Amino acid sequence: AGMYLEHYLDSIENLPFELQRNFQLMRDLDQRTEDLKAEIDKLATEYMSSARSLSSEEKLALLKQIQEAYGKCKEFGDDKVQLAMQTYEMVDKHIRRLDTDL
Amino acid sequence: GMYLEHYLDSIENLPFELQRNFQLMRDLDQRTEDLKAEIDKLATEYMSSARSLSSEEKLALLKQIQEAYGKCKEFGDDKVQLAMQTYEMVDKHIRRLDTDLA
Repeated sequence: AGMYLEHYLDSIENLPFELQRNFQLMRDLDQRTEDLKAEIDKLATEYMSSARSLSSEEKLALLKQIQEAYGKCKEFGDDKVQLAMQTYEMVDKHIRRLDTDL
Repeated sequence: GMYLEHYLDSIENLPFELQRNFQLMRDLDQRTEDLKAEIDKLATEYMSSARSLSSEEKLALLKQIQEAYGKCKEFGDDKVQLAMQTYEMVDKHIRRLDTDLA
């Protein structure tokens, strides 16, 4: 399964093209975490904007927002890590080939 | 990590640890941005010369792309672990503060 695409992507001539492809997916995932991180930063600034006590409901509402943004950040991290692994493995396969050739 | 965990879970330490985690996150982002710039430069290099490249030259360049991606994935694990820790720490407070959960 995934056989034909794999054999096609196996040829080193295709490596720089697939790399560029993966670099774009990454840049896309990066834009999303940059956005979430902007949201967290605004939340942090709200939270930090005063030293006056917050009643438990007002603090709760902030924390849920902060948490939710972090939960989405973590998922995107999962996606970047996977993609990084996959790019790493692709390049590694060619490296092992050159090594045995050398 | 009992004593630190107790510290991380103390109510008064929440704002400090939250902001600290955010800065940890910013540092990690700086590291991956830098690496991605390196990777883009190497890939751009590879793409523009790969037809006339010897095995040695192709290896030296792919090895750098691989190394850079390897570091990126590990910085990626760091961000993931950091987002999860932040998520879980805030979650304790959310459960405590929510009249339903506490």
